[PDB]
Amino acid sequence: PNYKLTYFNMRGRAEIIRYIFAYLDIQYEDHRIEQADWPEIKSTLPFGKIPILEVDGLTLHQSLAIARYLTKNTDLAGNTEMEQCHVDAIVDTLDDFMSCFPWAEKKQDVKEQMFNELLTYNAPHLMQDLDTYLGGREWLIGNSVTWADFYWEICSTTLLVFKPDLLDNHPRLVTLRKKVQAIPAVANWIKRRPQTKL
Amino acid sequence: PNYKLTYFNMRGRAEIIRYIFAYLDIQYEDHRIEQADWPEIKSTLPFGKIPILEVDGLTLHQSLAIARYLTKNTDLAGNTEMEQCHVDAIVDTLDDFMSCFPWAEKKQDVKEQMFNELLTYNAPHLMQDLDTYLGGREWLIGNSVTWADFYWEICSTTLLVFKPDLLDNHPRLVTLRKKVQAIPAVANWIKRRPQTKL
Ligand SMILES: Cc1cc(-c2csc(Nc3ccc(C(=O)O)c(O)c3)n2)ccc1F
Ligand SMILES: N[C@@H](CCC(=O)N[C@@H](CS)C(=O)NCC(=O)O)C(=O)O
Ligand SMILES: N[C@@H](CCC(=O)N[C@@H](CS)C(=O)NCC(=O)O)C(=O)O
Ligand SMILES: [Mg+2]
Repeated sequence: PNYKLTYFNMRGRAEIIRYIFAYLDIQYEDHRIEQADWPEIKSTLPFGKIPILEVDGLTLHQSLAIARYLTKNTDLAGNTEMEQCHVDAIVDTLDDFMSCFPWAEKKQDVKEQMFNELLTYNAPHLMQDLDTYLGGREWLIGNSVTWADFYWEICSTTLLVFKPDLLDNHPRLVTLRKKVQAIPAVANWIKRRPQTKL
Repeated sequence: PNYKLTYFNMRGRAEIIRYIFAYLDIQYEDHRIEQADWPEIKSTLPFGKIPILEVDGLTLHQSLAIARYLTKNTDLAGNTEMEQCHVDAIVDTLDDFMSCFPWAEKKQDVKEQMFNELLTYNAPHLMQDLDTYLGGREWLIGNSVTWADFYWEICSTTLLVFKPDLLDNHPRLVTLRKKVQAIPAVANWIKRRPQTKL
């Protein structure tokens, strides 16, 4: 099909979709917009939020709804319906946590203090839960990579910009990041993609 | 398949699972806990949150992850792969809004204020987005009912406890709510369920 992804020049909420396209070797236009193109584009959107994906002219929204859509009937989705559920559950747990950050906060001091609170308390807690859930197993769910592993590497990459020692006491989670990053299609993508802070 | 649902004595985030169990005529233990028994159960969980659903001795988590799992290969799922994406997208839109509420805020003044703000400033815009999106169609997605329709009815039901006039300018959305409420299995559950505020 013909696919067109629209988001800011940023990893953010679009990146999970970018990894999926890359891993599944699906071609798409990676359209990145600047703030100036936003009000213009926003008003055409049924819900006014990005990312959105247009597939043969039909517009789709919600990053995770779209990511799930793309992994349908592939091994990335989870091998059984039970695994697919654990994949969905791990993905929302991580997403619920990232949504806790005041990404849009205009007051720099408030933003800093809130980030520090979340990274000092909530983050190490969530990290112990993920570490224990993963155990000494290879991937978060089942015995092959799923887009939950993808989401983990993506969410952690962003949290590490702000608290670089976040995984210093979690070697098993660092190992998971490296396994994901080393998947050839993902390793390729990570090298080609635009460099942006978020 | 034995099913045991654990959550507080309220509709809250467990309700979507309850509507699905009813619609599909599946029997389950509807376990409702008191706040004082929570800490002991929370400590035993992989991710320390409810609802959770136990099936055959495995604890699933994330209300939507679970809802999506129970509706897989059922008529409550979208009818096409794309429709399944729209079902997911609408559920996440509704969920992103409900998640903004400080449900567990101890400071009553701060809580009331955040509630007033969201209900007064944000809720109306969501109702506009949803009303336009529904348009003149019979259900949110496609030609038949999906669990997105259930989630709409569930979210709108709790928003209406706080802002009864929310849908005065949205008759098509009240017609949709009434439509969901009229589904025999849903109607039965609505009449039968414990009557709680939230
Ligand atoms: C449909 C839907 C419902 C809710 C919801 C209503 S009450 C609650 N949780 C609460 C409320 C109060 C308390 C409490 O303080 O005891 C608590 O622990 C949890 N959550 C949230 C999102 C959503 F999409
Ligand atoms: N849960 C949604 C979040 C979408 C969202 O809030 N997108 C942001 C960009 S990260 C946005 O458009 N906000 C700016 C605006 O609404 O103008 C998703 O994952 O797609
Ligand atoms: N996105 C999650 C939210 C889960 C959640 O935060 N549940 C709340 C109650 S609604 C909870 O377990 N709160 C008690 C606590 O966090 O200790 C879901 O849909 O299940
Ligand atoms: Mg969500």
